[PDB]
Amino acid sequence: TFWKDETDFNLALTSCYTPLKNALNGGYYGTRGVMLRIARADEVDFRNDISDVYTVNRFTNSNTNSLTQGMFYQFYNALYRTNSIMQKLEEKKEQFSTDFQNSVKGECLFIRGFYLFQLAKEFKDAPLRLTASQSPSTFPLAKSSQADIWAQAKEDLKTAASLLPITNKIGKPTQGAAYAALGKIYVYEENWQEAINVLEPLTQNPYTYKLVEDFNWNFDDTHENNAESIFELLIEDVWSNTRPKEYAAAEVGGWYEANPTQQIMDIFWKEKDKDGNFDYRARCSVAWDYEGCTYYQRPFREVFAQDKWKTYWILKYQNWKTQKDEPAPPKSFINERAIRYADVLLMLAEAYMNKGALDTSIGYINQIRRRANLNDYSGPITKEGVFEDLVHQRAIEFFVEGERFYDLRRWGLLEQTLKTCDDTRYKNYQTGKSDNINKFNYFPIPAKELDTNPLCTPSEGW
Ligand SMILES: [Ca+2]
Ligand SMILES: [Ca+2]
Ligand SMILES: [Ca+2]
Ligand SMILES: [Ca+2]
Ligand SMILES: [Cl-]
Ligand SMILES: [Cl-]
Ligand SMILES: [Cl-]
Ligand SMILES: [Cl-]
Ligand SMILES: [Cl-]
Ligand SMILES: [Cl-]
Ligand SMILES: [Cl-]
Repeated sequence: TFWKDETDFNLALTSCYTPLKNALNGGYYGTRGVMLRIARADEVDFRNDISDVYTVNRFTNSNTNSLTQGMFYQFYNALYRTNSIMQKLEEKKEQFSTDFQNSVKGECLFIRGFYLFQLAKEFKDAPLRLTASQSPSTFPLAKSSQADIWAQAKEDLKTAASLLPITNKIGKPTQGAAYAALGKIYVYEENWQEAINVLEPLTQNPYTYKLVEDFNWNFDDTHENNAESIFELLIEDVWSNTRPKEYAAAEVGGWYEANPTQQIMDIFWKEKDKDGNFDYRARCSVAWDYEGCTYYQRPFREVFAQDKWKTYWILKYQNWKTQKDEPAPPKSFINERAIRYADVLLMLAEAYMNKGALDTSIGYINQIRRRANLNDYSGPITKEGVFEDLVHQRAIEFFVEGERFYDLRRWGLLEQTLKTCDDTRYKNYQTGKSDNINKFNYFPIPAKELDTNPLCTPSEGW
């Protein structure tokens, strides 16, 4: 049996990240999870191949969607694992040094808090399981509110931050990762003072976080664990199906599953850089018909026939400059950067703007602008001005990193942003409007859960 020594507990901990890596069943950072995360904003249109993603993209999904179901249950698999470790550690604490106990608890609570965050971010109100039975329990359990789930997540992440080291092996959390995750929960709750409290210190000694000079190093193989990295996942490192082939054009052997919308391209192109060129972030994120655009190591206009010169293609997290194709199986893996320092800077910008330190906020925005070789912020020194560029910089900075939908949602900008993006998607989205909510703002509790758990009420609007 297991649980015998420090090595066994360390192996258990590593296994708690596996549900984030799951490819086909809704693991959060696996290919299908990524699709669900990017599908609902104005970033991309999906083709109608992977039906459960297409319905999500189009706002026609139901509470039987197998992929959103899978996402739900992956979260609970991970919770079961983290709860089990906590229980086993308590049971066996007498054989472990207090230092080892602290290391395990710190990591385990980081992991539990991160998953709890995502659970209530995606499903709003949901059953809150903080104990693990011998088997994952199918006993009935009424939902907890988003606030209560996030309360647990904050408690976990506070304790984690206090116990974790300033540096760690790649894929293992640091105190900075715990603080940054905690800060994000404060941002989502509009607790601006506490966001500032936990995030501002991350910009100072003894931390070493910095924006990398080359934005693209955040999304490559060779600069994994770079100086901007806060927490990264090694997806291939796991009680074949990877991201880049999905988004590459048929012309280079891919499955062309999604393309950037006109609206998102308009956002990328709006403001040119100090030298008059397109924002380097846009040039790292999408391929389109501009002079010198390359795609899989050929000129754009040579890869694509003339009738396709007006199309748009995703580059972020693709092998678009290291390779000429996307073979299957993949030759290498590009870690998912779950948290990076740009996130801390833009979260501070947002917190300071909302609290009323506009100059401070602008300073943080300008760090982001300067890395991208843009002029500094030139909008009015007002909350509304600074908010307009916050939104704009986040859209460009975190394209297809799974932020845009949740951002638009929490800001109350989603409805108007979909309105300008596509008439039919907007029409479908508006069918979800009832009372003062929209049912499409969160994935519904799956039909399977409502059937198996009679104390669970359906999601509002569903
Ligand atoms: Ca199905
Ligand atoms: Ca520490
Ligand atoms: Ca790698
Ligand atoms: Ca439009
Ligand atoms: Cl449709
Ligand atoms: Cl569906
Ligand atoms: Cl390492
Ligand atoms: Cl490393
Ligand atoms: Cl506040
Ligand atoms: Cl296109
Ligand atoms: Cl909205």
